[PDB]
Amino acid sequence: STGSATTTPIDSLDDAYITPVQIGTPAQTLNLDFDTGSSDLWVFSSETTASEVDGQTIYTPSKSTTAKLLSGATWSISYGDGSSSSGDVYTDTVSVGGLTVTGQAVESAKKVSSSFTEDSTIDGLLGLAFSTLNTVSPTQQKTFFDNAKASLDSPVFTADLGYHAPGTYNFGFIDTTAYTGSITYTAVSTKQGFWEWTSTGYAVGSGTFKSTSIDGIADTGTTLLYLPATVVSAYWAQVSGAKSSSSVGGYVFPCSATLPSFTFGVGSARIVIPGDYIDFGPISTGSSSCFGGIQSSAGIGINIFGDVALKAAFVVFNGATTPTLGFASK
Ligand SMILES: NCc1cccc(N)c1
Repeated sequence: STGSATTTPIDSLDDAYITPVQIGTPAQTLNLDFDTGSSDLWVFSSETTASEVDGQTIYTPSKSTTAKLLSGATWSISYGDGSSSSGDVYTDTVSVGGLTVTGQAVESAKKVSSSFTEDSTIDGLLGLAFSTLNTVSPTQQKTFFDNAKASLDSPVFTADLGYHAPGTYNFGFIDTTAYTGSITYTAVSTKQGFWEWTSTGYAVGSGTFKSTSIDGIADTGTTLLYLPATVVSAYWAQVSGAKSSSSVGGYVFPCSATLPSFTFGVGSARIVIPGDYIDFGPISTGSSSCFGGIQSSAGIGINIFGDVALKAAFVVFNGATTPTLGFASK
């Protein structure tokens, strides 16, 4: 089998992407944030504290003839931005772009933190990291990809995120019309539960490529590109007036600037992020200070190839017995 679904930016900055997902019988369609940096499929629901729902579409398990309470199971998750959610668990039928999994763990939120409430466009998350990170207790649950894998034509999914435009998540096949050139594959460590790999270096604008190993994760659920302070300083030094602001929480730059591109290495290959992808707009409405899309990972403990980087590529998440990542230009 295969599946194919369009993923759409939630706003004009590409702050996140939502993909429609059918849950239950009859189908209830929720718009979920596919997140290769976490491993829980959780949704706003009829069980979510009413004051914490503000415009999201909810899953109502009592209206699904295929929903079954997973007795005793609870979940609780915290993300790198300080947000969190928790609740109980149902199993139900879940379909993405025509690909159906029966018996998928659907984690129903009883509580969500303020950032989730305040974002009416995201009805939940669909985790696509390794199932070892799934938070369900006392019986850990499998991701949608792990459950679908055996049925797929090939044990892969691909992320093709758009810049200020819709893109595609495919399951079970590689669309050879969706990228240019060849796909370069690189090794993955699953030791921390992430799609963790080592970039071979970087360049800023038209500058020379610096060969240096940068271990990080491919994370569709993180907006920006978080890299070591040395690398990030070298980038922003090429932008007149750019500076790191403690009060704002990262590098800012004059909105009148034209940003240089940023290149990262995948083996001997190179992915070029155009400068415009690095512009996240005014720090507050009407400001002439703009927020940068490349930020330091120093306070995080890990480097993160988030959407800023991934949207410049066609990305293969290869879930073969030994997982690997593939990157192509597009
Ligand atoms: N990085 C996971 C994620 C995705 C969407 C929203 C939040 N708060 C967190």
